[PDB]
Amino acid sequence: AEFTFEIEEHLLTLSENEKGWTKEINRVSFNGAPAKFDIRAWSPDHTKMGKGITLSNEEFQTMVDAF
Amino acid sequence: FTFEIEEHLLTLSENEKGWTKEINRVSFNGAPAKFDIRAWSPDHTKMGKGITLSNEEFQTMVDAFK
Repeated sequence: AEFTFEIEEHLLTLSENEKGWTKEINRVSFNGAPAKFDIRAWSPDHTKMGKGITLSNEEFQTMVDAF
Repeated sequence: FTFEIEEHLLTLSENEKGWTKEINRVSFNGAPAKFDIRAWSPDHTKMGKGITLSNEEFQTMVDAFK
């Protein structure tokens, strides 16, 4: 379909708000591509995805070697 | 809404259209700046999809991988 996604692995929860939504760092596949680092808000059951950013392994490593 | 990039911290990549994916400190609606990762047009007058992280959220993350 116009886009598909899958949380392959959960790495870290950064926070949660009053409504149960969580901000998370996961490994997520989009449109059947190899999973990538993904930072974004998720609903309690993870069926709605909020604003966020997807990072390639190279970028993510850059960020971590950066800071 | 209003917004200002108060500090440019890092560029993660750029595309053929000249747009960049960056980590900045960005103020929204007059609020204290927060960490912000998203795609910016070349002149930074248009942004793409991204997220904003509180100071405690960004620090939570950096600790976990290093």
